[PDB]
Amino acid sequence: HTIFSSLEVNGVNQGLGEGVRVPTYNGPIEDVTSASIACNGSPNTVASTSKVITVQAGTNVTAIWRYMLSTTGDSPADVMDSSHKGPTIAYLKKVDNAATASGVGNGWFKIQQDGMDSSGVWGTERVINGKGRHSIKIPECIAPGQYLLRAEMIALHAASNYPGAQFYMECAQLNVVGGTGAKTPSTVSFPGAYSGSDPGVKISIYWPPVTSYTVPGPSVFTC
Ligand SMILES: *[C@@H]1O[C@H](CO)[C@@H](O[C@@H]2O[C@H](CO)[C@@H](O)[C@H](O)[C@H]2NC(C)=O)[C@H](O)[C@H]1NC(C)=O
Ligand SMILES: [Cu+2]
Repeated sequence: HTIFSSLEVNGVNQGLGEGVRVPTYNGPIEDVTSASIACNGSPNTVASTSKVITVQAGTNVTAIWRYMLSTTGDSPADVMDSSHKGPTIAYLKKVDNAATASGVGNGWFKIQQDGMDSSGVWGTERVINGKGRHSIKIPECIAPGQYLLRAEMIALHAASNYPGAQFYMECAQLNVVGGTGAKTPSTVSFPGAYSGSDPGVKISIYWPPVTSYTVPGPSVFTC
């Protein structure tokens, strides 16, 4: 249970819910086929925002994850429970209007992923125990204009069977400036990318203990 409530650019945070469609409840979407898998949604309620953050291509943004919108601290308990072990992912979608685009369907291409490392530490354990910071790279070769950043952190403490995995995600509104458009990513669709039978969704992380993890979705897009 957590929420990506605020995003940081030029080293400064843009504010709670400013440029980020946030849910009022920190509940996960468990039906990968449901339209809410893209940018959250029913049975949760997501608020709208009319702020499009101006980011210059090539630079990092950092998604701040928080146990609740009213959360004020940054301790491991203020981000998410320690049991919520799993990967952390980020996508981008080219839209005409980041302030109103739904974000459901084709157009998503992966840009960051942090699953299990050689030591066996999950990406969530670093966001939780790293003050909720989820650093993400904005490529330089994509085209400039409006975009939708979909940060995500999945928990697998009960994904032994499907339904079981817990998908937490919130989408941010961006305006990429300076992109050289020197490459066109091969995009996927949300819903459609994840499947209940994928090795990353359906998985028993304790019986037996896992050592290699397969982050769902496509490969990372690199210029
Ligand atoms: C910008 O974001 C990228 C990822 O989008 C960060 O790169 C990761 O950094 C961690 C921490 O050292 C490494 O463990 C990963 O291997 C890196 N992945 C990639 C693909 O580079 C990068 O550190 C961020 N930089 C800033 C300044 O925020
Ligand atoms: Cu939870």
